[PDB]
Amino acid sequence: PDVDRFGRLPWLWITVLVFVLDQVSKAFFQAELSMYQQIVVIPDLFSWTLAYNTGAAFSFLADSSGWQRWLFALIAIVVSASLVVWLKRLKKGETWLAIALALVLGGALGNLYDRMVLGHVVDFILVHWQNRWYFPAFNLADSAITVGAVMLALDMF
Amino acid sequence: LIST
Ligand SMILES: CCCCCCCC/C=C\CCCCCCCC(=O)OC[C@H](O)CO
Ligand SMILES: CCCCCCCC/C=C\CCCCCCCC(=O)OC[C@H](O)CO
Ligand SMILES: CCCCCCCC/C=C\CCCCCCCC(=O)OC[C@H](O)CO
Repeated sequence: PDVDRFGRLPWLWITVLVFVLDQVSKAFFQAELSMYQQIVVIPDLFSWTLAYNTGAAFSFLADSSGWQRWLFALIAIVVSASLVVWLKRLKKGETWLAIALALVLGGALGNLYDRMVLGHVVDFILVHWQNRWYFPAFNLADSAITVGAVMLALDMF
Repeated sequence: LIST
């Protein structure tokens, strides 16, 4: 058939599938929510929100701000180029590694588009306990990266 | 790669 011509390349459609769902989700909450406004789904556990991440977690590394936009965007470019080459070498039949590589590739490009087009990354998933603990907001692209990376760790056993 |  014609599937042997491309040779494990069509797995990129999983990566493309993640990018569109990540960008269509960020567009919704950015239009229905004010900044830091909450939509309570569970009165103590789960709520939608809207926050812009400028990389303040690593603000201890420099005497200024704004560099996180360019350094973190540069890292995703290098990692993305290595993944596609790694995916091409993957032999036919290694379904576990193929799906896993395509997951981290999509979530990396989604947040990359944010840092290059916008000045920040859009986060809308606020998980928390009542008031004693608040988990940092994330998005779908972070979910595809975390799930794909877990598959890599549990690969050879 | 992630948001933070
Ligand atoms: C808004 C962003 C939209 C995102 C989409 C932009 C348009 C992409 C079109 C062509 C490039 C395809 C990139 C993925 C290539 C997959 C590998 C492939 O082409 O597979 C061969 C065969 O067609 C499979 O059966
Ligand atoms: C399946 C689709 C995969 C998607 C792959 C990820 C998308 C690539 C990232 C950006 C493209 C647009 C590049 C825009 C160029 C920005 C130029 C710049 O450096 O920033 C200018 C800034 O606005 C100062 O005015
Ligand atoms: C293969 C099936 C598709 C798999 C993909 C959809 C699966 C979504 C379900 C559970 C993922 C749980 C995600 C939880 C990740 C939270 C950790 C995180 O996102 O990181 C935070 C970020 O670093 C702060 O900036």
